[PDB]
Amino acid sequence: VVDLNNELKTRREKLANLREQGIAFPNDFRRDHTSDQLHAEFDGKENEELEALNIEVAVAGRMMTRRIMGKASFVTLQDVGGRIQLYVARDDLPEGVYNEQFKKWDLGDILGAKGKLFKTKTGELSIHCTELRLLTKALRPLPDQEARYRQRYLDLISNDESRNTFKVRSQILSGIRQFMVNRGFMEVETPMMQVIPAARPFITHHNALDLDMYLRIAPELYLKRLVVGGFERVFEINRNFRNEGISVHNPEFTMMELYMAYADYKDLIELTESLFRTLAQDILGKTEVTYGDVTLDFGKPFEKLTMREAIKKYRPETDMADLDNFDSAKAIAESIGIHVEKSWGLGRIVTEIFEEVAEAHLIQPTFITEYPAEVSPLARRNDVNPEITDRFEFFIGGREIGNGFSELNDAEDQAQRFLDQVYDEDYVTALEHGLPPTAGLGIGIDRMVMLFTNSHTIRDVILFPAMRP
Amino acid sequence: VVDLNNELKTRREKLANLREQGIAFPNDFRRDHTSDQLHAEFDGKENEELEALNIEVAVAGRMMTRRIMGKASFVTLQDVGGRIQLYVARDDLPEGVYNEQFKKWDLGDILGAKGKLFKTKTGELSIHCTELRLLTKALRPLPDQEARYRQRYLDLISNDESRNTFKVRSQILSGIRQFMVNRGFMEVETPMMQVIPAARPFITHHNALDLDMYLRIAPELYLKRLVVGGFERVFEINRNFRNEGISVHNPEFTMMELYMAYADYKDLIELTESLFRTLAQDILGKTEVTYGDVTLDFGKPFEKLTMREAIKKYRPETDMADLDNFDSAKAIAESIGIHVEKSWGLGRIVTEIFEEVAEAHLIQPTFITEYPAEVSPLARRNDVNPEITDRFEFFIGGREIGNGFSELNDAEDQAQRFLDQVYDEDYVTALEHGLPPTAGLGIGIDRMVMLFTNSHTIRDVILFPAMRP
Repeated sequence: VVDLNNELKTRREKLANLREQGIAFPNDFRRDHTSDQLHAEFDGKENEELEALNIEVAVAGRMMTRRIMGKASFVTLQDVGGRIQLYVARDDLPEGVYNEQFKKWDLGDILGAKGKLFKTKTGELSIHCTELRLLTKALRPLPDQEARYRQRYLDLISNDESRNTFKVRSQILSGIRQFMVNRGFMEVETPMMQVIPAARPFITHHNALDLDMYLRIAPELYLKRLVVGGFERVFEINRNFRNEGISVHNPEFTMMELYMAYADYKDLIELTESLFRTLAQDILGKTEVTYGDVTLDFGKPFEKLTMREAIKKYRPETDMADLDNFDSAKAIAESIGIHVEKSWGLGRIVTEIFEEVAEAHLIQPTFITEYPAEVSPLARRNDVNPEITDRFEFFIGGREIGNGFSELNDAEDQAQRFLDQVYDEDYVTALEHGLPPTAGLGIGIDRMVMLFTNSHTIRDVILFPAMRP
Repeated sequence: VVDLNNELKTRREKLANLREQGIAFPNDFRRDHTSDQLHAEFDGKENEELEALNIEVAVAGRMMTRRIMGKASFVTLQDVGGRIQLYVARDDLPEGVYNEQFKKWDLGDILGAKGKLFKTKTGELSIHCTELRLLTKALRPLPDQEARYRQRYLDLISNDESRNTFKVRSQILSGIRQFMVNRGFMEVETPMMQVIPAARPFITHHNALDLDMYLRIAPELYLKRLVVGGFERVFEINRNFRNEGISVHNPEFTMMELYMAYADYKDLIELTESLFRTLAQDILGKTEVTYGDVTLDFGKPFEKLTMREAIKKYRPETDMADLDNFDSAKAIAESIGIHVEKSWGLGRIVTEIFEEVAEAHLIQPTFITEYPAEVSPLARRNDVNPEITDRFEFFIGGREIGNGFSELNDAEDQAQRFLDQVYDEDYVTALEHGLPPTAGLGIGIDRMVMLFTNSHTIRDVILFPAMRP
């Protein structure tokens, strides 16, 4: 509506005026109370004690609602911790400000107010203002559902949903850090640019060294070098980059890899559990957490299932014996509607079948273990049965939330596998110097946040998701 | 020496053997004590109580020193928390392991040992081993001063200096986080890739959006959008990228920008103080900290000086009146050996003079304030005297450690300045929606770490500095 176009005319003019009058953008006002502080400490006292205590306060915020009742007014201010009602009254206020100023201010303006606190007829706490003034002139007025992403600030002003999501995103991160730190872990910062990296790479170039670098897709190898070097309990929460498309998938998401010496994946499985269950318990309180059509329960121990067990559980009609023989597995793959490429060996047919049949039903928090060697990266072969490897994938809401291994510290085998998929020479060399047996944890922070704040898209948890120009 | 080349022959063979015998890389051994734990809880008990308490322990680590006294041996193991002595004795140990195994292991091998703890003749705590075994075979032997950077793991194994530096680097970071969090701050994660950025840019390309992105040199603008949006106290400790050369200057260093609404640079100056003084106090204990030829004192309040004051203090012969007039300042610049380029106006000549004359002598922790408008970025002009701006630079050891402003929240002025140095349209738009008066803090984490661990080069504080290929 062209309504807003006049708003730009008026407000822009009002400011050219403020420049004539004084400092247009004063930075000298200092508050001392935020809505929530006031609420949590005064919300339960009737007028009486307020009248006695005579507690005067100072607040600052943005002007959301203004009800001009002639010579008295009710304005509601919004700061970082919520909303507080202000009683603006011409005679209690300095002379000439209520009419020649307050009334010429707009909604959206950043104001400061000092006065005695009380409560009105309808029951809301308010501040009888003996002082009130404009701090910043809002040149523009207050605010598909993608604009909510293009100008997150506008979003954070409007939606309490978002401001709560993000406020909690932080609460979670610092939560993870301290939980790990309690268990003798040390966070570390490794390179973001490597010279050697299954995903696409953000390739860049260094000027003063004419050498093409890569944005990390994971800090796995650098972290293990630290274990070799002796830091036996380290982790790193930070950005990883995957050069693909933005699936409302984000080009740069936050991951947490952590490593622990003298332990195996099972020990991480148990750590992962206690992590999710302590964060939900301290940050959200309820052990069951509503998430869309479903309710997630971190109260009861997570489900533990091998990939073999999973397939049988969700495709009950599978005569398992068929999976132990290539041809019967090929036919079990096809009859479920699976395009069996020529290269695929028993291990991939089966894992693929798991993906089709049971991955999506893993709604409750669940660990799937024993993945075939084939479909495995630098996966540590199981001693008793080398057909499978010592790794687990963590699942919540049908999504991959976690990862975990018993790290392959067998240099010669590692090396063979690098050449296998074609190679960090220095890594192998590091292994050759000796990496203690170690377990590695992998966690997608973003998805964990979604499953804790109820968000149902990654964009709802990244303050500035990449937008298509 | 070709000595090491045989080591590769022997050790590599020994392993081909271990494969014949069993699991070459067992991941089933579990310890339960680390050197330091043992030390800090047993270092002060004479043999007697050990003999009574009969405390049995389990440790794992790397084999540093082995003294083979025929049928008894003294091995010193190195884990994450230090060194513990082990008493390996053939008869107390299982049959056939002391001779057919222990003696065939090399230094550098990762071992596990279980036994009762005691103390020897020379006074060191030790573990009489009833169990001992090889966990990982060190295929390669134990370790200019740049190799210390090329294979940091080797470095961390050898130098206790480094292992202490880094252990503390962490201690500092988490220290900063909690200090800020105590003062109602919320950490946040903003983009690493922007479409628009005085330094050189790491330019990359996105595939699925044929648009060239830039690695951030600072998250300033994204952080302020959050203040506009209402997060009035936020900060972000993370990587920034400057595409220049690696001056033993690192292509990717860690920075901390934080913003606080309803406050000015002076409030940050005081925050910066309490930050450095509380971290040094809790993390290092001593309020004075030795650093090279000099002793840094965080005990006595930092020095506060304007750029004007600084110049007079270190170039006492400057008749200040000369700086208030271009020509006398041009001549004062030249006679100090300064190449006055044709574009330079009074403001830059002077600031430049400060750089030459007094920056390097700022050894004790010092704040320099009131920088000319000219040499200033999007700097908020001072109301009383607009010739200067409301910003400060923090200095320690002659280095720029900090930064601080009273943020320019004047959209029209901001915009003028973007076009001035040529421009984020959306930023200005954000400002137009209203940014409360706010103060911004800038800190180079790496340098702060150097000045806390005694390190004298950035490479000494970055686990994997960029190396020239």
